[PDB]
Amino acid sequence: KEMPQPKTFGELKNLPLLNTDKPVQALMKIADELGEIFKFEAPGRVTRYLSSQRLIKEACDESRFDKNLSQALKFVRDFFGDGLVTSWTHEKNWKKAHNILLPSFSQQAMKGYHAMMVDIAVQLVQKWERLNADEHIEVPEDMTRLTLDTIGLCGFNYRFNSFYRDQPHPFITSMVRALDEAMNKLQRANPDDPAYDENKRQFQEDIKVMNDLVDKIIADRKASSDDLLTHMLNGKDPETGEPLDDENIRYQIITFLIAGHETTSGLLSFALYFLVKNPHVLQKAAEEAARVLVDPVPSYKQVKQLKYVGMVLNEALRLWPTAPAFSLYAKEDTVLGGEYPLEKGDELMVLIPQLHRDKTIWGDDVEEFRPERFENPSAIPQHAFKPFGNGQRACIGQQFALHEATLVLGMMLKHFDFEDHTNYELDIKETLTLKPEGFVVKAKSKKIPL
Ligand code: HEM
Ligand SMILES: COc1ccc2nc(SCc3ncc(C)c(OC)c3C)[nH]c2c1
Repeated sequence: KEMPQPKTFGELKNLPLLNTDKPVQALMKIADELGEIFKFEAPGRVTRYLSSQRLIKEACDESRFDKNLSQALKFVRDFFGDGLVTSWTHEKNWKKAHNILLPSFSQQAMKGYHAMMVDIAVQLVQKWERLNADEHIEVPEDMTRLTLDTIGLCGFNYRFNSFYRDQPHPFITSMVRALDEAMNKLQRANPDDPAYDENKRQFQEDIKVMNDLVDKIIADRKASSDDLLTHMLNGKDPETGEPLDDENIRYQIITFLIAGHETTSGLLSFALYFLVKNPHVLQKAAEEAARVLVDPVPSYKQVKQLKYVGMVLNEALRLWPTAPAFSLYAKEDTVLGGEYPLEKGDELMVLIPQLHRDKTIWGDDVEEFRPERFENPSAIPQHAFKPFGNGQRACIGQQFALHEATLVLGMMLKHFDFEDHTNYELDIKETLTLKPEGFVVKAKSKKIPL
């Protein structure tokens, strides 16, 4: 078959279609019009957008396709380096860091992180317990305070103290602006035009703010734990026996500070959004939290018991996966779906929110929020649900994210009743990652002691 392709702009091919603040949402509307696969061309490059489980299940065969750096990831690599997110599977520092840092996500490590996650969660709850009755909550802003602080503490034994700040933390502000710039660069035909000189200076300034904080964290540890930073500094790869060098360490710290909170803030924000928009689901979730979290602070085992909360989080990741794309390349010539021949090196993009709206998998109710879809993972076809990527390049933090989000959402639902007081209209801000923008609620304390 000849694959469909959205509208073109002469020598610019499809590139001007990314001239939007909301490119993933634009691509989804394209996929709506064109179907399970379309070509996307730009000067000097081509990729193919996949949206069906039918095709994506083939793309997830690691014998045929390896992780690719998308254009977006290539631009992020300017500050993520060859850390785990942005390294090719075949670069020595991928498997070496993977082997050295994977012990930081063992169940043993997770049990040990639990107390420090509670420390941040309690801070969130006390903030909300302390608001006057006229006040409201800025949801993605507070979920970023929580999630940044959690990775800072658990990962690095470092306190960002975001709840002691009325503006976002400076690290956040620079992070957002760096991700924004990377996103905006996707549409630039002439990236070296002098009209982009200020963007470039701004980008280098934001990358410096981030690296200055890495330096503080590294200096704090040298002056001072068994955590992610301990493994980075002292850990030895069993295969090669070497430790990470200093350059890679720095890339890994910035990688983990960003990738280990931004998307979890998004998830928590979407989940609360869907709960306030779906009162019967909120009741059921709140019923579980009340039944399970019987102690003044949750235990590790209790968070593991919050099954339905877990399902709410998975359903929120189904509709709005917060890292909404990943990319693959063909390891050899191969044919996709019996219909689309690919050559070695051809690029694919998995459009995750559109995969997760495949009516052949989920049914016709795909836009509805129904956590019960997730009651039994065996009843879901292979590769239908991919918010955490695929295979040996899958998200290393998945359990850390989901434990944190399940603990915090559980406490939220135990401690407060929530009101969508403004009848908020979903507005999804894109910074490569996805988050509701301007989402606000009021929270009425149930007055249960902490
Ligand atoms: C809901 C939250 C999260 C989502 C939706 C998310 C999603 C993803 C996805 C889609 C990938 C694959 C990227 C690709 O194939 O190019 C990825 C990889 C990665 N994630 Fe996550 N993630 C989350 C949370 C976390 C957290 C909390 C951490 C750290 C504690 C983390 C660390 C990483 C790392 C290091 C990789 C690269 C792994 C490798 O290739 O070796 N993520 N994640
Ligand atoms: C058109 O090209 C695009 C557009 C938006 C996109 N958003 C993404 S999200 C890709 C991604 N995945 C995983 C992690 C861990 C990560 O760092 C937090 C990022 C940026 N990729 C895109 C590619």
